[PDB]
Amino acid sequence: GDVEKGKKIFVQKCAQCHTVEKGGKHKTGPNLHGLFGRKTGQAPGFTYTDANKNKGITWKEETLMEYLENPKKYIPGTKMIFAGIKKKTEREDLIAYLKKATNE
Ligand code: HEC
Repeated sequence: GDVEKGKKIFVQKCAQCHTVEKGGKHKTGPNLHGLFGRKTGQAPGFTYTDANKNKGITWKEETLMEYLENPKKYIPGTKMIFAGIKKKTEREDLIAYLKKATNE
């Protein structure tokens, strides 16, 4: 749960299409503020695939751990183009960082 290595993974691997700050803007991928604790496909103003919208699960560490590994497998037909973070640590790191930054 190194929030400090998580941030690197985020910038190196998510920042292209995503913003985590409040008031932050939708890029290719939506803004992730208020992520934790909300259903999938909830960011306002963004245009979700119907999959991402109907997944209907709640984001929190458990569902993230699972999604980051093969997003396409977690939400088949998701417009997000991203293979997944294979190693568990990275995924905990990156989850540590999002729990933090999408809530601050
Ligand atoms: C651009 C090519 C992306 C990269 C790199 C990452 N994500 Fe993304 N993300 C992208 C899109 C276009 C979408 C919506 C896709 C759809 O089918 O609707 C998403 C969605 C997410 C979500 C969904 C959450 C929700 O509100 O439903 C999450 C939690 C998410 N993305 C996180 C995430 C992380 C942590 C990434 C880095 C490893 C990452 N994404 C990469 C576009 C792109």
